[PDB]
Amino acid sequence: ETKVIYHLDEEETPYLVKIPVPAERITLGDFKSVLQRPAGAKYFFKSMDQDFGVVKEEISDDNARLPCFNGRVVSWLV
Amino acid sequence: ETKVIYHLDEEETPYLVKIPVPAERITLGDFKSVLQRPAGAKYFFKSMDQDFGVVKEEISDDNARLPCFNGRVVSWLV
Amino acid sequence: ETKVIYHLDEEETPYLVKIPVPAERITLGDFKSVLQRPAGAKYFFKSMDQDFGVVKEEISDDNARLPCFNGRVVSWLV
Amino acid sequence: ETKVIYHLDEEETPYLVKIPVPAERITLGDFKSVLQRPAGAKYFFKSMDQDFGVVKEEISDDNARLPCFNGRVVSWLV
Amino acid sequence: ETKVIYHLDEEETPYLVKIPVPAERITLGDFKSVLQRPAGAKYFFKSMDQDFGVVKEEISDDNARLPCFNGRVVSWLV
Amino acid sequence: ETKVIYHLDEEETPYLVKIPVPAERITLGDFKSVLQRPAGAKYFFKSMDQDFGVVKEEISDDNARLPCFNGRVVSWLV
Amino acid sequence: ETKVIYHLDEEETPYLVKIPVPAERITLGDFKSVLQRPAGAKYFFKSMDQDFGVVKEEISDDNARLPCFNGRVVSWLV
Amino acid sequence: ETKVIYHLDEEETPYLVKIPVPAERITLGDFKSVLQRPAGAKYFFKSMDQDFGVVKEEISDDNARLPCFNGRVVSWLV
Amino acid sequence: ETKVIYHLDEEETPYLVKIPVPAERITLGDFKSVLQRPAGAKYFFKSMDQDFGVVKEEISDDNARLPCFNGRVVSWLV
Amino acid sequence: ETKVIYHLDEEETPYLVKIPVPAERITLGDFKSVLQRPAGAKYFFKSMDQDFGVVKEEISDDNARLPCFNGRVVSWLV
Amino acid sequence: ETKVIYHLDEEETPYLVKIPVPAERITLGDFKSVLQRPAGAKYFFKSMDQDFGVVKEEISDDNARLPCFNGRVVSWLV
Amino acid sequence: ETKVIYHLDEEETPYLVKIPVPAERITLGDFKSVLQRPAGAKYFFKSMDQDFGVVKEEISDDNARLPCFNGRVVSWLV
Repeated sequence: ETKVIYHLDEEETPYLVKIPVPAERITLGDFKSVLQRPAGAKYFFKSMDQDFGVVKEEISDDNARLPCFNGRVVSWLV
Repeated sequence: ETKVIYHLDEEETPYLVKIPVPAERITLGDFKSVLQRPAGAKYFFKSMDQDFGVVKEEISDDNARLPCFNGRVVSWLV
Repeated sequence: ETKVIYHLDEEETPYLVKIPVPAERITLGDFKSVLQRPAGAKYFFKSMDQDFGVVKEEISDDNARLPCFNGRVVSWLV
Repeated sequence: ETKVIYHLDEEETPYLVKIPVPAERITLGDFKSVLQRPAGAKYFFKSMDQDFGVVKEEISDDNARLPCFNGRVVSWLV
Repeated sequence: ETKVIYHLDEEETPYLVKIPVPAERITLGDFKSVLQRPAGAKYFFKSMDQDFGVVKEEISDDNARLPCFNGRVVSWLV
Repeated sequence: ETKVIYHLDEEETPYLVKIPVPAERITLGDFKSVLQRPAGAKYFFKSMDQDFGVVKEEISDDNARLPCFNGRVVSWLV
Repeated sequence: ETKVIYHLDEEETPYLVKIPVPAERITLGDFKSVLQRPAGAKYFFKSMDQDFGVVKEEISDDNARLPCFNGRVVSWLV
Repeated sequence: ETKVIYHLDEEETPYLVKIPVPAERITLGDFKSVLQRPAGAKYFFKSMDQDFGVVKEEISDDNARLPCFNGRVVSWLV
Repeated sequence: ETKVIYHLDEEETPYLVKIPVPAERITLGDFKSVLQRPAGAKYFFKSMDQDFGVVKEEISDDNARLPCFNGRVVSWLV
Repeated sequence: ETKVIYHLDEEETPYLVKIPVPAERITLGDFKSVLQRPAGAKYFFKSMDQDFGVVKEEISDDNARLPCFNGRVVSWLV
Repeated sequence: ETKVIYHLDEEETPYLVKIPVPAERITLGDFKSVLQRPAGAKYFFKSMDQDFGVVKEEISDDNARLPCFNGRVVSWLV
Repeated sequence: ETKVIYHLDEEETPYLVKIPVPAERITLGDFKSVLQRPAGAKYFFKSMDQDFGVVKEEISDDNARLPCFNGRVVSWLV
């Protein structure tokens, strides 16, 4: 069970979704299906870059795994 | 007796439902039955996260316990 | 005499009913009888919550008193 | 002479009947006589409330005066 | 002492300021002196009109009085 | 002094503006100079048509007079 | 000991200050003496109004007490 | 595969986009298409100048290559 | 060994200091002894408030313990 | 092609703009158009003075040529 | 051979020092012996933290190794 | 012939010394044989780093070459 916490563009408080798969094969398409967003949103994900530190990488490929930032998938929308 | 408070997407004022069960076994399906919403709504629930603080976690499993935030179930819809 | 003002779902102008009982024993069933609504409506009532402010609490128990919001029972339907 | 305008439930155009009494002692039962409605209708009357503005108060007592909203009794039925 | 409550444009929770004058002769310039708005703001005030009910009237003259809507000056900004 | 009541697109409560000219020569551009709208708005004014009853007519000429409705300029925006 | 949580203008995460006096006699100037703000700031405080619910009331008198909203002095700056 | 780390004007954390082309033919229009920016933004790019050192050169031509600063396209927006 | 990461006023990248005491009994005065700040600075520390989430609480007593936010003392200066 | 390097007031890293005109007719107005600055800024330019060495001369005339300091237009803003 | 680039307090251009030992066992006291600073300075070294990204960590033990951030020991003084 | 422009600690006017060897094999000890500095001074030389831009690298080996920054050996003392 992964608690994928995400945000949106203007709302100040973050959200959370319980995702039924563990944190070794969780992809973008599993997180995208349980949100029911109307159009194509920008799915940023908080990852650790070896050159710049914390980065919010946009993922648009549904086969790409989610970056488990300290075992807690922090995401963003729009 | 639990006084669950829920909002909606666009309306500015919160709601309230008196729920006859106490605050140790209240689930989503008890709250979902007394609302009589037409379609599948996004049932967010204000919960305290150990990493980010106040989060609004979406609950879809009807067996899940509601996260009573300081003894006051704050909720959100749509 | 209590002037319980109520609204409906889509109509922008509010209604009003003169109710012959005073504001210490007025319940849901006294207000529900003089309206002659065809089916089960959502009887919201504007109340003052000490944690979130103004709330529109749904009352479905006919023994429950109506929340006298500053001596003026503001209500909602559907 | 009072030109009481009244509406009905579904039809969009308003009617207009004449009541021979002036606008200080016109009652509900005087207005109820010239309408020849078959059953008990909901006689709403457009009145000015000091807390919410324009309200449509249902009058069911035949001794109650009609609210002269700017000298023009706007009414509603059903 | 007047509890003149004012809103802003996008902020949903309202403010409150105290004025040292009573409610009988409170002007806009007394309310304009405890705010210090950075630009020329639109000072709407909740008033009761005899033809339309609750209106939010714009007051621009600093010597003009404020409408005590039920003994509570409700205002709006921008 | 004219009380030009104007509504907006989605807001339910109407506004009010005191205008320093009388009702005999009040124009749209005089009413437009006191609102300072951010873009070109649709200024629908409540008028009385002799074939269809009450109408909300668009006025775009800034020197065009405003149709009073029983001595009260009712307007609409957007 | 009181936990007087306060926000700032643009900063989204809130602050916290322990104040050595209890909640029964805590004043603004006691809270003002522990921040040492570089200019005259606007000290809004979350209070409960009996007509509008939660309000952020501005307090400027240094001897005026602070509204203990549910035993927690929430505040705002600028 | 190139990981184009970029920033914006006010946000403190950098972003990242995975770009499916390698680092010998990547242009500005390839990076501009996957961002879906609303208007014409200032596309600065971190480059090594032999006279002044690290510079952030604005690129507006879509045929121009991106400066591979140590094999990592660091960029800026607005 | 504690890694007390701390920020400054305008500098966006954070610092880090090692403290020879463990995290269970670390005080402000031990953290204040490895900095040698030129004046009295504001020592905000990231803590978890049970009513508002993450807060930056100011600690001024040198014998007061530091809030181990997820086993990591995050701090701020001035 | 001229690669004009410019700085700003507080940012430590220099910028760069490619300019499609050569270094014999480049003026201030050609450089000012491609920057899209909001207000009137101080456009300093590095030039070699015969009495004081390197100087940053302010140019405000759009007909004035840019001083090609060793074939490299070094500039400054604000 | 290591290129230990370091900065100072007010000087914006960075320095560089060739150190005769490799990057596997380079310590602070080896780097401290080649500068001969006139007083005890703060040796902030750019390191990669797994919870916040890039950090400027302070090293005070002369036998403590230096964090080779991407094979380049970036440092700071005072 | 080389024009090795160099500075001192507090003097803002740079010096210039001629060295009878060309730029291809100019060493520090050849530059050290022209100045005759009264003590062991720090010989920083303006070089181009491929990760940080312009740097002032300290050279202490007398047989080590000097970095020809754009064909002009800019140096520093103490």
